[PDB]
Amino acid sequence: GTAARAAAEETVNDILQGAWKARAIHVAVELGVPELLQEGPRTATALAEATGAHEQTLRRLLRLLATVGVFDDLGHDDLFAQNALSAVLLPDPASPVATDARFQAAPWHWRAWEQLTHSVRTGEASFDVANGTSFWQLTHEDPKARELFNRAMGSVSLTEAGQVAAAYDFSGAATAVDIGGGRGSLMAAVLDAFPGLRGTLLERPPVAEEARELLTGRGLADRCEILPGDFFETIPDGADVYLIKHVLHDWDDDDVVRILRRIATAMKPDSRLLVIDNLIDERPAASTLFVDLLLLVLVGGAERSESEFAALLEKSGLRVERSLPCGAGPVRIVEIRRA
Amino acid sequence: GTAARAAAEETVNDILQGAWKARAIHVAVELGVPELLQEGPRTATALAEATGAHEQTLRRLLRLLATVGVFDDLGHDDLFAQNALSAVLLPDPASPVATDARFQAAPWHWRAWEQLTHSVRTGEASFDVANGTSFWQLTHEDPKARELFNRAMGSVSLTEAGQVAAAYDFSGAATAVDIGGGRGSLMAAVLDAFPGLRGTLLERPPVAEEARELLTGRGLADRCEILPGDFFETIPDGADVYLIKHVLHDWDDDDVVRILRRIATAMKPDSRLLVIDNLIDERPAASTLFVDLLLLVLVGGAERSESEFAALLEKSGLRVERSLPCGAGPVRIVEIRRA
Amino acid sequence: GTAARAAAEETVNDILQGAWKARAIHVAVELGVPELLQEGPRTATALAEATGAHEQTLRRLLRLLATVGVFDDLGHDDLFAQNALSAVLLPDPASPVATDARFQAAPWHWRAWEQLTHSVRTGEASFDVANGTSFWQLTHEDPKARELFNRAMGSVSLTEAGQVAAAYDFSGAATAVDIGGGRGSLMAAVLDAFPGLRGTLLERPPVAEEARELLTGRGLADRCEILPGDFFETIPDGADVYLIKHVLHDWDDDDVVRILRRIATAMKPDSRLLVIDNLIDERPAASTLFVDLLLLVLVGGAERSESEFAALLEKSGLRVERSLPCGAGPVRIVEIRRA
Amino acid sequence: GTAARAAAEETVNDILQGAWKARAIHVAVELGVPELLQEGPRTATALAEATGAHEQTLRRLLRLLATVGVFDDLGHDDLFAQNALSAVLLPDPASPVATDARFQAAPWHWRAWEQLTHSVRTGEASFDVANGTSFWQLTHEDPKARELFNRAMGSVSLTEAGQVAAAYDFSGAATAVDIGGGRGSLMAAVLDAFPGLRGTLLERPPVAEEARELLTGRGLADRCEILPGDFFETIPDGADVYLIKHVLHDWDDDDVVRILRRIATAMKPDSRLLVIDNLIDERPAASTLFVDLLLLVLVGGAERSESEFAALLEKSGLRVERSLPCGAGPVRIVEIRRA
Ligand SMILES: Nc1ncnc2c1ncn2[C@@H]1O[C@H](CSCC[C@H](N)C(=O)O)[C@@H](O)[C@H]1O
Ligand SMILES: Nc1ncnc2c1ncn2[C@@H]1O[C@H](CSCC[C@H](N)C(=O)O)[C@@H](O)[C@H]1O
Ligand SMILES: Nc1ncnc2c1ncn2[C@@H]1O[C@H](CSCC[C@H](N)C(=O)O)[C@@H](O)[C@H]1O
Ligand SMILES: Nc1ncnc2c1ncn2[C@@H]1O[C@H](CSCC[C@H](N)C(=O)O)[C@@H](O)[C@H]1O
Ligand SMILES: [Ca+2]
Ligand SMILES: [Ca+2]
Ligand SMILES: [Ca+2]
Ligand SMILES: [Ca+2]
Repeated sequence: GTAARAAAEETVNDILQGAWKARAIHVAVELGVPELLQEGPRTATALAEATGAHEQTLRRLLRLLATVGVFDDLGHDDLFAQNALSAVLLPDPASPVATDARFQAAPWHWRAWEQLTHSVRTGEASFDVANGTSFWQLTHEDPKARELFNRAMGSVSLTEAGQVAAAYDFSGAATAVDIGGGRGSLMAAVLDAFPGLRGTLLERPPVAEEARELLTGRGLADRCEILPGDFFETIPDGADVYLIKHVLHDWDDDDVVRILRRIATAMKPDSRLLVIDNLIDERPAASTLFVDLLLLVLVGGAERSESEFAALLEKSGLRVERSLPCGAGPVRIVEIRRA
Repeated sequence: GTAARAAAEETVNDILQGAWKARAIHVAVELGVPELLQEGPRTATALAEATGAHEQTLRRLLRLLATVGVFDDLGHDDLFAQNALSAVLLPDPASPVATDARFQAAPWHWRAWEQLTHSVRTGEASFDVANGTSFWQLTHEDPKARELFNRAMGSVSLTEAGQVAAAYDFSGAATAVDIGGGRGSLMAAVLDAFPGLRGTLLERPPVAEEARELLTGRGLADRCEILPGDFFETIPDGADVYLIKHVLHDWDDDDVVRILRRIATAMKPDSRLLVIDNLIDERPAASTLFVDLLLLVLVGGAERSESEFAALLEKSGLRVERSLPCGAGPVRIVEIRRA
Repeated sequence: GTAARAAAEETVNDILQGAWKARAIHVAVELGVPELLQEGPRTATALAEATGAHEQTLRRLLRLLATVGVFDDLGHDDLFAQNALSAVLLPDPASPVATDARFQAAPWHWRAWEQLTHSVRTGEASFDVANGTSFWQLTHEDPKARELFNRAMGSVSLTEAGQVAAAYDFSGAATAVDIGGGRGSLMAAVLDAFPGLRGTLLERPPVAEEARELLTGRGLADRCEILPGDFFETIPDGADVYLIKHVLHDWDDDDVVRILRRIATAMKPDSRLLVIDNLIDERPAASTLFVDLLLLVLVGGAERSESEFAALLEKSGLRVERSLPCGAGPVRIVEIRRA
Repeated sequence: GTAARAAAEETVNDILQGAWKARAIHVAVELGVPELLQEGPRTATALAEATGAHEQTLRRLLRLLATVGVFDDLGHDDLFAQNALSAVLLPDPASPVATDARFQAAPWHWRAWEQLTHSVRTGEASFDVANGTSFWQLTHEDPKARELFNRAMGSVSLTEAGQVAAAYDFSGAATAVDIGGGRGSLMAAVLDAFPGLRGTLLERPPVAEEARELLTGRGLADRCEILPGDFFETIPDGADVYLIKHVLHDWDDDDVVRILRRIATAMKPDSRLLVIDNLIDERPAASTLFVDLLLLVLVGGAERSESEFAALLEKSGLRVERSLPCGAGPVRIVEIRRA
């Protein structure tokens, strides 16, 4: 009765305090604490001097983090040490969690969440009202913002890329086009896995240059054309396979139909389109739904079920051939042809 | 091996997503969803209309919350129901979690956390740099912020008031003064329990009048004077007992000493001071340390151990006599005499 | 005859070119190439940009290393990949070979070998002639040089430490002294394994502070005295056990006797000295003789046999009681008493 | 995996110790050990006295060298003996390996390698940075250095001279000019095989005189003019055939173009230029690339493919007429005419 109510109150309070737990991690990565603990334990004093932090306050922060499992408090000599949890925060372009922590550390990321109520009232991004500009405009104009986002997306993509290349038989295709392909890890993985294939990566001009760097340094520049462009205006015509991964979930129904219709126009009767995205099924995991809420906040996007995609595909002159599993999580490969 | 790293990564990712879980609760309380579920389940459609939310977006929010245990998703007819965790969020001035959730929903609250890095770099409140005004100034100028705060503090105080009145033998005291006594629940509980006692409450003018309401409404108006204003001016000489609850932890060391020295000069030789606040001991709970960090963010304050308070008292002409338990959290009553 | 001579000439020419093969590895490791290849093959161009190398020249270097089995030259698209031998060079504080390669990369290390002829003509170290200063003096003044030495030594001494602690029973000793104990890895392992024991670490002042940091971090600061000093002047008096590991092989016969004689006079009749070092016989492995030659080059030292040590100990008024195995290597423990 | 990693580590360590193995050979030839073992086995004691070495240390060196196959350690009575590998180290102006070993023994040769990293960072020779002077300048000013170099070059040249003379038809020519012809073995071999031919040898002054001695001794003094000169300045014009062997690989692209323009200017329209050098083709031998790296370290040069030479020749008004094999190895004769 009373004890049950008190337990519920404590459970909910832990949820509220969870916001501060996350922010403490953001500050630890922003300051570079985990990187400073790779060669044994260090004192709060020493960590404060190296990071430019206020000593007493960094000590409070580190005590708190250790209390919730991040870093170990050695309990003597003012020492703190790396542990299993703090270790996953080490900067690494291949780590989703490490890149995401640094992405989320940005004030404009946190501020979009400040205005979550706006998104819940509109179905639109809160990013604009919070930050005075859109997520796409910020990442277009601001190289630091672009870098934080592209790293966080890029780490996720590196993992998925190998999975896609292993889950779909591209052996029949001579040409592939990756629409909004980010830094190009998906195209790189598929090209590596299918030596006869050639590709084109289409991206926003600044991002396209980053993809050029990744693809060139991996020895793939002579097999992949880089196309700076806008997928609302341009889709290269007549390729065997088109790929679009974690793009459509950024866009509302109208904008998805715009994209799909332009893709449909570019497709040959024998062409295939692979929509590669998070699919909502009957019992989505909490994590899948958290990412759905992030899409809402940043760009007014949303995850969709296969039937929701199928409806939009129909309005675009396309139809689902089949859907294939792709590694762990909600990601699926939806193979699509012209109707 | 790599199975351990995977678990470490999921654990940290859950921490990051916890910020969003907190914000979803903030939005649910801002919109007033819990109070609409008191007469049986309701559809997301009806809840959205009642609250001014976008139907599909509120549905997403509620779906997410239910997957993490807050509200029940019935799984048919768009229905959601109250559950043990959501019931905790019902508007009720006696509920610490409900009032705190609604306080945290305010954009200036979340925005203080946006600039946590500033606090870690400086030892000073991030609230001021985030919001362009101090917490105290904001609660002076904006009656909505004032109300959110006074409710959040008043709910906690309601629980504490009876515990204090029962832990400390006030018999033999003729006069008591509560310094910054909020809405007066502490003063009310002590007066109830000790009919001989006459009281004086000091507070900023707006909440002083709120205290007058509470005390009057409880038939104690004749036994307690209300002195609105800065307590530095209003602190009466010659009272038998002075009380100060959840005030000193709002202030840095030097400001605490300023307050203590001011109280000392007002105390008769046989008077007692009760500092009632959260004490850090050798085994502080995570939730205790989270509140310490919140104090830094909002007002530049901090929680202290007994010996830390003892050092400040000894800069102020005061001495610890006894330290009494109060409830089952970190609250203690520190009984103090003039040196 | 003609063919056999040609084969002999090729074998010797391969030996000569082997010097350049070594240096090429030194440069690859100094530049950090192997680290850059952990995520798959990359172009010489991209590797050059990332390392600050001249593109054409790094390509030459990698192409050459690949022809002798270090890294793989993919033979297309300017790509190079990690292979079994290059992976050995990854920066790992636990790797003897990787840390040694970085140590040998130093110009002052290579320069000592420049004057090998001097050592063969005189029996003295070539390091001093070539570098204009001794190895000890350089590592005392140059913290960057000392750090390279530290990492190379540490990679092994950390494993040796646990081995000694498990191989000799210190259960009966109250006090131990590690003479020239490095950063204190040995002392730490022994103190961990023998809770009743107290220690003293004697080291050159700069190193003593390094040991302080290590032992403090291991929670042993209360159980081990740090003594900055010079073992040619000072040996702490009256300890139960003295340890001297990989020190004596740094010194010529007359210096060994000087050290041993100060140890003898500090010893109680029941004290024991443990000399822990490579004990050779009259037909060692090539690698062991290579290390003996390095001792000559760097510090004018040499590996010795038990008999040679015994001879020197007897000259110092010390007596070998017996010797013991530890580490399944050339490394043994010689247990010694006052004669 | 466990065994494989240890195998790799040992292999890499062996590569590292290979530098010391090479230096040990350098010392043995510098001291003149091999020439003392041609009349039977000798003790280290006798070898040390004969060579001015420290007895104990030479014994260390010889025992080490024998364990890796150079000299035989008889394993009794302190005796050592010549073996197949040490025999090729005997002083012989006609032996490439013996003369190269003694050239490499020089401290300034080894020191160029000390600064390999500089070359890899800049594309420039490390010799100058390491030795405070250029290779050409040192060999101009230091008669000992000049002799070591000229002997090492001259032994290789003796082996090649007969090959060139027998691989190209000099019948139609009346005059020949060897540009940077070293000690004249090439010119000598060509004059021998072609009685009607008259030669001019262009070399640095000190070198020119050594050429004079060789050609005089061969009875060709009246058939070959000796021309002290600088091929950046002076090329005798009007000769039928110009020869340039192992010179162009000493120079960078711009400097090769300078030399080529000089030669082009000097050639008659029906003249031929023979560039005789190591050619890089598909899948070059390791030893070929080792020499390429040595060129960089010593003089800032490089080995080239025929296509690379063709590019430079084209920039210089010259054209490849045909390429001919020359002996066994990477050496080829590139026959060239005016464009
Ligand atoms: N109008 C437009 N034209 C082309 N690309 C666009 C675009 N608007 C957004 N994008 C790109 O859409 C991408 C969505 S993030 C997904 C990136 C990549 N396919 C991956 O899976 O990792 C971003 O890289 C962004 O640059
Ligand atoms: N200068 C000042 N004079 C009077 N009151 C002040 C003050 N500065 C802050 N306060 C009051 O200090 C309080 C801190 S919150 C604690 C309130 C109350 N003692 C309780 O335990 O519930 C606020 O109500 C605020 O109004
Ligand atoms: N005169 C002197 N007095 C004290 N220590 C000295 C010294 N000269 C050299 N040393 C120390 O002798 C050590 C040799 S290396 C061996 C270190 C350690 N015992 C281990 O086994 O890893 C170095 O740490 C160096 O600092
Ligand atoms: N500026 C210059 N003028 C003339 N000769 C030069 C020169 N710079 C270097 N050399 C010569 O170029 C030669 C390169 S070594 C090759 C020598 C000879 N052709 C052979 O094959 O054996 C050296 O003998 C050196 O003396
Ligand atoms: Ca070979
Ligand atoms: Ca290719
Ligand atoms: Ca000596
Ligand atoms: Ca042996």
